[PDB]
Amino acid sequence: AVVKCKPTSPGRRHVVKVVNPELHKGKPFAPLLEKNSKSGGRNNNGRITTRHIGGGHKQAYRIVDFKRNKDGIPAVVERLEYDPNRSANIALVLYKDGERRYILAPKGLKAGDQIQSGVDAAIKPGNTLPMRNIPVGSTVHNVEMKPGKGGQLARSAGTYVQIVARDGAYVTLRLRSGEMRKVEADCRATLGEVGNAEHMLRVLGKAGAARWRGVRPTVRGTAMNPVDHPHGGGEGRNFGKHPVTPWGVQTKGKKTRSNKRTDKFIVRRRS
Amino acid sequence: MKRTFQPSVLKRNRSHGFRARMATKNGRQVLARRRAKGRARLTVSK
Amino acid sequence: MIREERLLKVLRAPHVSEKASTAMEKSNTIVLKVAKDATKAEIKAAVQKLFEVEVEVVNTLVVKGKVKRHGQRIGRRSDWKKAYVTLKEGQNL
RNA sequence: AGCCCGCUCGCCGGAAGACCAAGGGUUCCUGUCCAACGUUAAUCGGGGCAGGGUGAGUCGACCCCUAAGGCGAGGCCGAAAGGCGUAGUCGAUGGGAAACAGGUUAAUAUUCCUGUACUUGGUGUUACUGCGAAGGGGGGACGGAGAAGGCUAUGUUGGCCGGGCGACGGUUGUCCCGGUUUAAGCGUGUAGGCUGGUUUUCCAGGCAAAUCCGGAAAAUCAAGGCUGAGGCGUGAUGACGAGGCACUACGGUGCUGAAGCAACAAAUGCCCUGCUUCCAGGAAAAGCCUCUAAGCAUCAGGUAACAUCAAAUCGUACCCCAAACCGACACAGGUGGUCAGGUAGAGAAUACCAAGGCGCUUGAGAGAACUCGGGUGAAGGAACUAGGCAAAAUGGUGCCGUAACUUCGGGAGAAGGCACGCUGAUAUGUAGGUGAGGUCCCUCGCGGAUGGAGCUGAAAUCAGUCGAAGAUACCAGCUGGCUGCAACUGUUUAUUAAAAACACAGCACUGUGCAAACACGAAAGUGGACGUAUACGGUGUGACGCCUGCCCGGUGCCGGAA
RNA sequence: GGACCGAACCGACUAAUGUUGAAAAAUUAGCGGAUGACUUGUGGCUGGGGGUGAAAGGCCAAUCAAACCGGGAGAUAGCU
Ligand SMILES: [K+]
Ligand SMILES: [K+]
Ligand SMILES: [K+]
Ligand SMILES: [K+]
Ligand SMILES: [K+]
Ligand SMILES: [K+]
Ligand SMILES: [K+]
Ligand SMILES: [K+]
Ligand SMILES: [K+]
Ligand SMILES: [K+]
Ligand SMILES: [K+]
Ligand SMILES: [K+]
Ligand SMILES: [K+]
Ligand SMILES: [K+]
Ligand SMILES: [K+]
Ligand SMILES: [K+]
Ligand SMILES: [K+]
Ligand SMILES: [K+]
Ligand SMILES: [K+]
Ligand SMILES: [K+]
Ligand SMILES: [K+]
Ligand SMILES: [K+]
Ligand SMILES: [K+]
Ligand SMILES: [Mg+2]
Ligand SMILES: [Mg+2]
Ligand SMILES: [Mg+2]
Ligand SMILES: [Mg+2]
Ligand SMILES: [Mg+2]
Ligand SMILES: [Mg+2]
Ligand SMILES: [Mg+2]
Ligand SMILES: [Mg+2]
Ligand SMILES: [Mg+2]
Ligand SMILES: [Mg+2]
Ligand SMILES: [Mg+2]
Ligand SMILES: [Mg+2]
Ligand SMILES: [Mg+2]
Ligand SMILES: [Mg+2]
Ligand SMILES: [Mg+2]
Ligand SMILES: [Mg+2]
Ligand SMILES: [Mg+2]
Ligand SMILES: [Mg+2]
Ligand SMILES: [Mg+2]
Ligand SMILES: [Mg+2]
Ligand SMILES: [Mg+2]
Ligand SMILES: [Mg+2]
Ligand SMILES: [Mg+2]
Ligand SMILES: [Mg+2]
Ligand SMILES: [Mg+2]
Ligand SMILES: [Mg+2]
Ligand SMILES: [Mg+2]
Ligand SMILES: [Mg+2]
Ligand SMILES: [Mg+2]
Ligand SMILES: [Mg+2]
Ligand SMILES: [Mg+2]
Ligand SMILES: [Mg+2]
Ligand SMILES: [Mg+2]
Ligand SMILES: [Mg+2]
Ligand SMILES: [Mg+2]
Ligand SMILES: [Mg+2]
Ligand SMILES: [Mg+2]
Ligand SMILES: [Mg+2]
Ligand SMILES: [Mg+2]
Ligand SMILES: [Mg+2]
Ligand SMILES: [Mg+2]
Ligand SMILES: [Mg+2]
Ligand SMILES: [Mg+2]
Ligand SMILES: [Mg+2]
Ligand SMILES: [Mg+2]
Ligand SMILES: [Mg+2]
Ligand SMILES: [Mg+2]
Ligand SMILES: [Mg+2]
Ligand SMILES: [Mg+2]
Ligand SMILES: [Mg+2]
Ligand SMILES: [Mg+2]
Ligand SMILES: [Mg+2]
Ligand SMILES: [Mg+2]
Ligand SMILES: [Mg+2]
Ligand SMILES: [Mg+2]
Ligand SMILES: [Mg+2]
Ligand SMILES: [Mg+2]
Repeated sequence: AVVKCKPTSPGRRHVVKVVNPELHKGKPFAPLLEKNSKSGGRNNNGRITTRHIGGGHKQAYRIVDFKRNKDGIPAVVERLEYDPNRSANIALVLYKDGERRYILAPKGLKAGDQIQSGVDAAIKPGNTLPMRNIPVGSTVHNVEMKPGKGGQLARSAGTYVQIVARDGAYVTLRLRSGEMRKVEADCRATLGEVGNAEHMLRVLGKAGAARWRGVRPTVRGTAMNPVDHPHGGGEGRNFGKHPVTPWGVQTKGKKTRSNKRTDKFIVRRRS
Repeated sequence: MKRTFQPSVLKRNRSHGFRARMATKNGRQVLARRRAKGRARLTVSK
Repeated sequence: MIREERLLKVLRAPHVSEKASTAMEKSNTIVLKVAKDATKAEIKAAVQKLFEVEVEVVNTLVVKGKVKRHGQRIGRRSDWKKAYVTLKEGQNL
C-alpha cells in the first residue's frame, strides 16, 4: 500500500512510503546471511571509480537462489521478507526434503503457495522451467542468459520479460528496455512478474533519505572550476559548450555500446 | 587549537619504523642513505 | 632440574634499604638484585640451594636505570631486576 | 609579600575535585644545595646533586579469535623496479577463564599483609564409560526510537548511640553537634522476560557420515525447561567505627571502642542483548554446546570425585579539564573515557555550598589626562549613523485570548491580558503516593487477598499580613507591518566572504542487455554490483502550484548510403 | 519527526578587545545546530597534474592555480 505522510515537518511533507503488511517483521534466516561491507565506490587501488557512493545503513547479504536448479522437489513459501540489497522482496521457501532457500518473490506469491522447478513443473507463477518448456507469449522473470548460470534478466521490482518467439535452439525475448534479445531455449526462467511493483511510487521526500541508501550528493559540472570539469568556469551562470561527462565524452545522445561479440544476439535495439 | 602533531606510537612505528622501511626497496634506500651519512638513529624505532 | 651453573649466576646482590629492612623484620622477605633474565622459578631454586632456606614465593620487578651526568658526560644506568623473596616462617637469613 | 606552621579572608565545586586510556619518561619520595633556570626575592621548585621508590594465577599487555585493511607460497600480469591476488598469515577500535573487603609505605598496592574467595590446565589415584575433526549443526550474534514497571547507587527525615547545655537577650528541649559503615563469594531463584514438553517411526536436505540440526506423521502430557535485577540469609563472635585513654621525637605512634536501625524519596545506573514499534532492515571468527568421519578397540580417550602441581613473561612510580601531553615559553588555546553530594531549580542550566582543591611566581603606593571593563543619570528619545552598530529592553509558570494568509500541518509563545510572597483555615497535613502489624487463605513461600498505623505529600479556594516592588537575586523570547532572494533541515572559502553560492527531495534528457555503460589501471584485475532497465552512469533543472511558446539554418548528436 | 525550546557537544553571525598578542586566528558578551545529510575515539585506505572536494580552486602536517625533501643545479636573468 502506498501511503502519503502528513506534513508535520517540511522534511515529511512529500514522503510517500510503500507499506507492505505481509513482510516478515522478525529477523532474517541466519544460515542464508553473509556480511557485505561497503566500498564507498572505491576499487582495489583505493580510488573512487564510481562517484556518489558512501555511507548509508549497514546491510547483511541474503543468499538468493537465482539458479533455481533443485528440480522435481516441491517447495512451500514460508514467508515474504524485506531484502535491503535489492528492490524486489524475497521469499523463504521450504523444500519437502527440509532445505530452505530464498527466492525472488513473484507478483501474487504469498505464504503457503507451492512452487517447483524442472521440466515437469506446472505453468504457475514462481515455477521455474527451461524456456523450451514455457509457452510462447508467457511472461517470465529471473531469466538466464546461459544455461545453468542463474537468472540475470528481469530481477528488479515489477519487471518481467515476454517470450515473443521460439525458433530452433533460441527463444526471442522482449526485455523491459524494449530490446529484442535472443537467448538459448535451454535457459531457465521463472513464470510471472517480479513482485513489489509499487516500488517506483516511493517518494524519498528529503535529502537525508537518499543518504540512508548510501547515495552521496552529485555536484553539477557547471558549478565547478575549469580545472575540475569541462563545464566549469564562467562569471555568473555560463555554459556554451556541448554537454560532456567529467572525462569529456558527449553525454546527450552519443552511443557507447561497443560489443561486437554479443551483437549477434540483439534482434532489435531498445530504440 | 589542535596542532598538526598528535602523537601515537603505534602510528609512528607503522608509518616510519624499521620494519616499514625494510618492507620496500625505497625504504631500504632510506636506511642505506642514513647509514652512509652515519646517523646515530636510523629510524623512529625505539 | 635447573643446572647449578645457572643457579650460581642468577643472584647478584642483597638490596639494602629501609623498605628492604622493614620487609625482612615484618614479612620475613629478603630483597635481592637478580639477573635481568632470571625467572621467579630460577630465583626460588637458587635461594633454596645457595642460601639453604625454604622459599614461600618470589615477587619480581624491573627497575629502570636513571640517566646520570658524569662531568658533563651523560649516560644511562642499567635496568636491573629486583626480587622480593618471601621465606617460609621459621627460616632466617 | 611569595617557604613552613597557625588563625582569619576570598575563589572553584558537571570543577580550578577524584580517576582511567593516550602521550611523556623519573617529572614520584626523602635529604641536601641556590651558581644558572623560575619573567621579582626565594630559605621554595617539575631546577642542581645524592639516595630511595613501581611486588599480580584473577588489573593490563602478551595469548586464543577475527573486522576494515595489510602482506602473500604457488599463480596471473607487467621493459626492469614492480602490480594484483589464491592457499595462508598478520591486523583491535570488537569476541574470549578467574578477587573481594579491610590494613599498611616518606613514596606501591584488586600486586604486600589479614580475612574470605574464585578460574584454567597438568599429573596421579578411584569409580563409571564410545571416544575421536581441518568436516556438519547450534551458539556466540549484534539497528533506531519509545514507554513503562520492578529495583539499586544515592539522598532526606526519624529512631538509636556518643558528646554539648553556650563569650550577648533566650536555649534540659518539639534543643545543638557528630556517628549510625560493612565486599566478592556461597545459598536461596523473586519482580519480570522467553519458550509448549516428552517418546516413537519415517525421510530426495546440511559436499561423506550422523544418534546432531532440518523436514514429515502419529501418540501422549500439559507445566517442563531456560533466562533474571534486586531482596533475604551466610560471609561477619570478624572488620570498620564517633570518640576516649596513655605517650609525643608536638610530625603523629600505642591501646580500647558505643550505636551501627527504620521509613520515605530516587536516577541518565541495573533487570534490559528485555518489551513495544519503525524502516534506513542493523560485523566476523574463536572460546562454548552438540554430531559423527577416518581411526582406535577390555587400549588410548571421555565424565565425575579426591589429592597434588602449575599459572611464566612484560607493564605497574608520577603528570592528564595539565608547569610533566600537542601548542618554540612554567603560553588565557587543544586533549578521548569514568565518577557526580546538599539547598533552590525542569535541569549535567544557574546561584550558594560539600568532599576535595586553590588565591593564578613581581610587589608597594597614588587616586591626573587618556585607554580598557563596568555602574547610574535630569529633560528629550534614533534628532546618532552608511545602518538603531553598540547599548537599553523583553524574558518564568498557570489560566484566558490570539489576525492576514495557508501546502490545512501551520502561521502561534502571533498579538494581548490576569494571577504569583508569607501566615492561617478548609485539612493539628488535604487529594494523591507509599505501605507496616494484624486478619484470613494457601498448590505453607521472596506467596495471595483484605487491612489500612506510620511515612511522604502536591494543587486549589477562602481569610489575613509585610514591602516601593513576591517569575524579587542568578537565570530568562523584544514585538508587529510591507517587500527582494532561496522552497525547506543541511554544506562552504581551517586563517577578512555563511550568502542569493553548493547540496537537496522532485523533474527531464541521455547512455547502459550484463564480461553493462562508465571509472582506476601499459596489464592482470578491481569498483559499478555479489546489482540487472521499477537497475546503474552522465548531464541539466531544483519542494509545491499553474506552466514550459516559435526556430533544426549554425554547432553537436542520431540515422541513411546510391 | 533531517519537529520545537535549551545545556553538554559541534559550529562561528555581530561587536569590542588584542594586532612587537595571553594566542602565527584567541578572549569577552551576545549567536546557529543540538535524534541527525549529527557528533566523537581508535585503527585503516586514497599521493602530487595525483588524491579528496554538499565545489570555496577548498583541503592534502601553521606551506597549495599544482605539497614537501633531495637531485639535474652554479637552470636562465638583454634586469637591479
Ligand atoms: K528492498
Ligand atoms: K547537484
Ligand atoms: K559553467
Ligand atoms: K583539486
Ligand atoms: K560559474
Ligand atoms: K566566477
Ligand atoms: K598558608
Ligand atoms: K622581590
Ligand atoms: K608473553
Ligand atoms: K567478582
Ligand atoms: K601501581
Ligand atoms: K602540574
Ligand atoms: K598617581
Ligand atoms: K525565553
Ligand atoms: K525577508
Ligand atoms: K520559485
Ligand atoms: K549562515
Ligand atoms: K558554495
Ligand atoms: K537550429
Ligand atoms: K542541426
Ligand atoms: K582515525
Ligand atoms: K605537483
Ligand atoms: K610538512
Ligand atoms: Mg551519480
Ligand atoms: Mg540529482
Ligand atoms: Mg565557483
Ligand atoms: Mg578543461
Ligand atoms: Mg552573465
Ligand atoms: Mg552567451
Ligand atoms: Mg572536448
Ligand atoms: Mg603473591
Ligand atoms: Mg610483575
Ligand atoms: Mg647500558
Ligand atoms: Mg602572593
Ligand atoms: Mg549539582
Ligand atoms: Mg604509557
Ligand atoms: Mg631529573
Ligand atoms: Mg616533588
Ligand atoms: Mg631569581
Ligand atoms: Mg627536582
Ligand atoms: Mg584479565
Ligand atoms: Mg597482495
Ligand atoms: Mg610469488
Ligand atoms: Mg590471528
Ligand atoms: Mg581491543
Ligand atoms: Mg601515589
Ligand atoms: Mg537499540
Ligand atoms: Mg536504597
Ligand atoms: Mg541521555
Ligand atoms: Mg599509580
Ligand atoms: Mg605562571
Ligand atoms: Mg596551559
Ligand atoms: Mg572536544
Ligand atoms: Mg555551573
Ligand atoms: Mg572543603
Ligand atoms: Mg580610575
Ligand atoms: Mg547602564
Ligand atoms: Mg537620561
Ligand atoms: Mg528620566
Ligand atoms: Mg518614548
Ligand atoms: Mg537620521
Ligand atoms: Mg545626521
Ligand atoms: Mg544589536
Ligand atoms: Mg544588554
Ligand atoms: Mg519509595
Ligand atoms: Mg527591490
Ligand atoms: Mg536556503
Ligand atoms: Mg540553515
Ligand atoms: Mg574565511
Ligand atoms: Mg565569517
Ligand atoms: Mg540552479
Ligand atoms: Mg531539530
Ligand atoms: Mg566549518
Ligand atoms: Mg563565545
Ligand atoms: Mg536548540
Ligand atoms: Mg573563482
Ligand atoms: Mg595548510
Ligand atoms: Mg607546474
Ligand atoms: Mg644543467
Ligand atoms: Mg643562480
